[PDB]
Amino acid sequence: AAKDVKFGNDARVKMLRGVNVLADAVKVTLGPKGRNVVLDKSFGAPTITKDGVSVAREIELEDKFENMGAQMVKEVASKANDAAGDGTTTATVLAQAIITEGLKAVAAGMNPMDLKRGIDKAVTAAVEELKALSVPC
Amino acid sequence: AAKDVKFGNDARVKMLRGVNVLADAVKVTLGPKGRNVVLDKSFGAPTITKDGVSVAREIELEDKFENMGAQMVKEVASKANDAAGDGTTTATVLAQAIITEGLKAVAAGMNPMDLKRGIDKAVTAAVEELKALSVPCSDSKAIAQVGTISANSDETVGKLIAEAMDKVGKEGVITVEDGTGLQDELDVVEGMQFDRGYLSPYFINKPETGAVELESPFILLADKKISNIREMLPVLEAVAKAGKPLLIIAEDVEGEALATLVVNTMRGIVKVAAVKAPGFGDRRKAMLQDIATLTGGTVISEEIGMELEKATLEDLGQAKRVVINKDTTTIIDGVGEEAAIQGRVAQIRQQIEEATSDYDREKLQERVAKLAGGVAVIKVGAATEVEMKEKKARVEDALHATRAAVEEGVVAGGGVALIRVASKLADLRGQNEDQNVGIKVALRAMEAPLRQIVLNCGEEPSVVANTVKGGDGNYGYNAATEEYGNMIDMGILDPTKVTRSALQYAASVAGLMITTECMVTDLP
Amino acid sequence: AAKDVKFGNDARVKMLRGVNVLADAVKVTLGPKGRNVVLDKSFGAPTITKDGVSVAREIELEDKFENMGAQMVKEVASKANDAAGDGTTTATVLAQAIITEGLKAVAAGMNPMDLKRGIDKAVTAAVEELKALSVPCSDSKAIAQVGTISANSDETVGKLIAEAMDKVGKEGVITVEDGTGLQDELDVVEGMQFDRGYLSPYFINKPETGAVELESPFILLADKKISNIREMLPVLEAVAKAGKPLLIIAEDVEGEALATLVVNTMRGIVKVAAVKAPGFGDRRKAMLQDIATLTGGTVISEEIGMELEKATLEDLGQAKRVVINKDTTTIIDGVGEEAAIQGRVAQIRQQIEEATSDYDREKLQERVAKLAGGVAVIKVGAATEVEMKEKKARVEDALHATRAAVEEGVVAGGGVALIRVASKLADLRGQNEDQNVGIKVALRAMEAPLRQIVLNCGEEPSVVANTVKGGDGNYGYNAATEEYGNMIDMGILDPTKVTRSALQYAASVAGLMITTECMVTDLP
Amino acid sequence: AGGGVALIRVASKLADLRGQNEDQNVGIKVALRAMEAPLRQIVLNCGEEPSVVANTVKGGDGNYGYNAATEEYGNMIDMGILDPTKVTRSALQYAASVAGLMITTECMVTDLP
Ligand SMILES: Nc1ncnc2c1ncn2[C@@H]1O[C@H](COP(=O)(O)OP(=O)(O)O)[C@@H](O)[C@H]1O
Ligand SMILES: [Mg+2]
Repeated sequence: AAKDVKFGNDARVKMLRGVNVLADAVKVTLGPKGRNVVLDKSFGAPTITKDGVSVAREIELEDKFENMGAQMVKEVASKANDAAGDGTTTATVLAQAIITEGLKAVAAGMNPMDLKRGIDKAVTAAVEELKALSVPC
Repeated sequence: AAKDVKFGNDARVKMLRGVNVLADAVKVTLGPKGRNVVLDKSFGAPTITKDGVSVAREIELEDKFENMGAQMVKEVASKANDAAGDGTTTATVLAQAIITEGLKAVAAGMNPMDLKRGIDKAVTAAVEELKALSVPCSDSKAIAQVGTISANSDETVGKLIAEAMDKVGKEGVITVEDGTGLQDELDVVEGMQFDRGYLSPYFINKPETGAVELESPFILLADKKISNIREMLPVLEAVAKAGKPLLIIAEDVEGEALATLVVNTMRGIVKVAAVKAPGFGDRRKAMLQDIATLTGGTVISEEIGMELEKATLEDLGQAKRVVINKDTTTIIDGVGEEAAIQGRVAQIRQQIEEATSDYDREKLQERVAKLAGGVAVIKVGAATEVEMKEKKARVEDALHATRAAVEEGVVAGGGVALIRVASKLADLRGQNEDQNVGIKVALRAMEAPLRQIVLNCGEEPSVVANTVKGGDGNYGYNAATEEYGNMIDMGILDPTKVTRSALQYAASVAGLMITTECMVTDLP
Repeated sequence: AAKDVKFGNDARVKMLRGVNVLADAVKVTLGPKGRNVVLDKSFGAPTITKDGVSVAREIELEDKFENMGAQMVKEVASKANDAAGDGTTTATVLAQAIITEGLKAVAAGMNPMDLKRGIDKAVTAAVEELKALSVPCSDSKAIAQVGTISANSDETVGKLIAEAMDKVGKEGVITVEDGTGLQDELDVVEGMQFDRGYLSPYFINKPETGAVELESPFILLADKKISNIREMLPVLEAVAKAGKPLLIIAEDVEGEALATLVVNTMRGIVKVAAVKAPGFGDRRKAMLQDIATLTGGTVISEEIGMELEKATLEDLGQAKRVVINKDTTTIIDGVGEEAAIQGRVAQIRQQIEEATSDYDREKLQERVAKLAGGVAVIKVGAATEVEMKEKKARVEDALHATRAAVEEGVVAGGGVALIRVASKLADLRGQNEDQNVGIKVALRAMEAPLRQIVLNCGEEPSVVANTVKGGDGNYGYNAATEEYGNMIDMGILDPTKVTRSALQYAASVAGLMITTECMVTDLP
Repeated sequence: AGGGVALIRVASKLADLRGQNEDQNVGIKVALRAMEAPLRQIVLNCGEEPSVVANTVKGGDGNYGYNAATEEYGNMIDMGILDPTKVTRSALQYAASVAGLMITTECMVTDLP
């Protein structure tokens, strides 16, 4: 089908709104003072959960682009679940977080690709860090 | 009046589009090889021109808000020229430059307060650099130099200019009048000038100048605020049958008497105009008197029981000419007896004896200056009445630049000076990263003028720009000839003053917007 | 007034449609076999005509912008005729020609700055070529020659014209007046002329001429700027009961007194008109005097105290006729005593003794001329008043061309001259390829006129053009007879001057647009 | 040599190539001109003057080339910035093969909206 291409800032923005929607919808359920969300269902009665990934999956946006961004972040929340079935909400938060800042810096005029690397490394670093702190349960 | 109110972006975005139009419309006329714009005239054939000032003048958008954004720029860009004699355009160009980027930033998520800060610094810094790059202009050489150049090669021009200042001084008051014959004429005559603008634009008789030229009119020297028109009737009619214009000077003029004259003039019988008096309080006292002295006019002090209805021409002063602009009045050749004039001087001079203060001595001093200092005049000689008034124009131009040139020296004028200073402080950093960006924007914005010219000349901006960064000093590119070199030597420069002015003003407004969070206006 | 603003193409495109209309509408009437247009009249029957000038006149589009494009051309195409006596249409025709292609180019991606350049070159060059091809016109032979032709075969016409210049000279001042009887009449009478147009179109009383013919009115010779009406009252009333018209001459006239007379005449009691005085400053002094002398009028110098109110008919000058146009005043038969007149001459003559300057000697000389020279007049004789005034028309026409023919000679007039010159410099190249194209457009655009004529005649453009290229010199195709040959020998030519004018003017405006990047106007 | 230097390089080499008629010479010039595309798109993807670099790069010889990653010129090969000859060649051919035709369109047919 005929497409609709978007470049730079416009694209990004849309993409971000998309992320935010999803994100914001999964944040609410973080922590002991976390709240619930209701997923409608034509099936039977609506569902009430505090499971981040359960939520993510239900999110789909009308705006093709806002939707795309949502459909992407959605996967971290996802993979995180396949990995260890928990931390989902949490994971999401970080992305939302990372991306927000990231874009702002691209908007700042930085080469995104290095931004990527800076982050990647910063992470590889963070990991050992944890493995350090990890203490036997 | 119910208002329409916008915030944050909603607000800023409008302001941006608004500004852009103005700049996109006025910038295309920058270089010596600028393109032209067509300004539709209501009656008759449209107008083609490459004069940004004119273009700008006409710009007014339908979308209020967007229209504000524009007017905001126009205002300060005008102020620039107001206090430098040019740049009007340039300032605008830069204005955009900054605003564009910085405004993306804010909207990008960065902090506005810093962005502004980061810029101001960049400006602040660059301003200095300019001081450095600036090349003095003092000796009569440098004077006729710049003049003749700004006069467009014409040496005879830069000539008289240097001669002139060489008479009443650099701070001397010089004027211009059409030549009677083919020969130029420089003459010094009893006269004076001061900072006090007309009380109504509806007084301007010289539209393209926004000034008021009056032929040897009579001169009034009141002492009170003129609200009512009555008092005038006697004299107003005396000068009415006197078939001559008339100027006024007093505390002020309330519409009652004010508004009337404005109309009385704009398509009216006796056509005249007035302006507030110099000095305030005790100062104005003598201040006006001096004027009486010079014009040989009588001073109507209510502190004397003397009124206006009680006054005849015998009480009015006189001068062969006088012109007022937005905010400056200046007379030419007062009929007061040298005896008197020179005498008055003796009085004051003595008075300085007290010298009981460096302000009071300085003050009495200043007065002396005006009065005895005199006003130098010029008569642009020419074959044809066309070339005549035309040449007359180029003269007043140059004069400007020169005054400025003097004041702060001069620098590379192809937008060069800026490129330079920018490449200079290219490391300059700020605390908040939001300030660094602030600074970049600022700097990268100074490349705007040059880039634009190159562009207007159909040349490669990025390329020329680059190579100019390469060299140093006043080494630049002459768009007019497409040859690089010493812009100054090549006769391409800008009075240090203006370049700064322009840049500062643009900076001013830019942050001003970048810090604006609300906008109010009427409803469509 | 909030404006509407367009840029680049948006802008240019509008301008283009705008112009096309104008051109597509006026062009169809070019050839001797042109088609006709219908100009709807508000009251009554529409008007059919083949006169481009009239057509053009009526053109005004709704779409502002588009309309500008149109008015922009009309303006300069008019100026063309203004300074040549014809071409008005042709210019327009070329105008389009260029604008069309070059505008595609710019829009095609090519550089505008160059395109213009390339063109200007082409023009510049062709203009010379024209000088070459031009056939002198000097002896009274050539003179009557061209005259009788431009008078449409009528030899009698070309005759007088030669006679005329043969009297007061080529630069002599010649005028026309309806004949009193059946015979033509050429007479020389004390008279004068000078470049100075009326200060209000609302003075014209000869619409079809845009001129103002006055019958033996009185003449005012002031020396100041008349702003207030007052001063006139005395004299203005004298002439009111004097039952005669009145002309004015002085510095200028401000609406106060001006705007008043304009209405005072356009459907008003005393019907008169005025024009500034020749020369500026010192010059005007004697200048006006010379006139006074010739009209037996009194000069009112405020530098003498004498005011206007302080003046009677005894102070007015007089002449049997006098006509003014957009920018020129010319009097006929002034009542000044020969003794007086001739004497004044003596004065001037002597004065030329100083010979202290070739400009001052040249100057004095010029006055001598005006004054002692005289003004030749003609009276178109005729049987019917129709033929009468008709012939008269044809006469004034011829005279134009003739003056022009004299000044710059003449050339092939079927659009021929252009075809020629174009085929000539057919290699002519430019630096940027964008300049070559620039040049092509230019050249190919010169084929316009011819092709259009043929077209209008219902003939094959491409074909005729081709075969015209083949030949050389003034060899062309007579659309009117469909026979090729020596356009000049065939009595088909154009005063070298006009052809150039047309072509330059069209070029002018074309590039002007090709370099336009913005357009401003009011909102619908 | 990568960075689209190779092409820009061979372009200078055909600075004197001509054809049967003028149009054709333009045709040629057109193509050489286009061979600076790769290079300056790369540059432009670095927020830098495509035209400025290109120049400096054209001023050089052999494998003198701008290094976008390092933002400094030098020998593209010694820097290990290599383009398999074959691709570079296919890219140019396939590109031209269609481009060529495309610019000879005078009419186009398709269905209605
Ligand atoms: N009582 C508590 N006080 C503070 N933080 C807590 C407490 N209990 C749990 N947490 C933290 O909150 C996190 C988020 O829990 P949750 O909302 O289930 O998100 P996720 O689905 O990502 O685990 C836990 O991993 C832990 O770090
Ligand atoms: Mg959990």
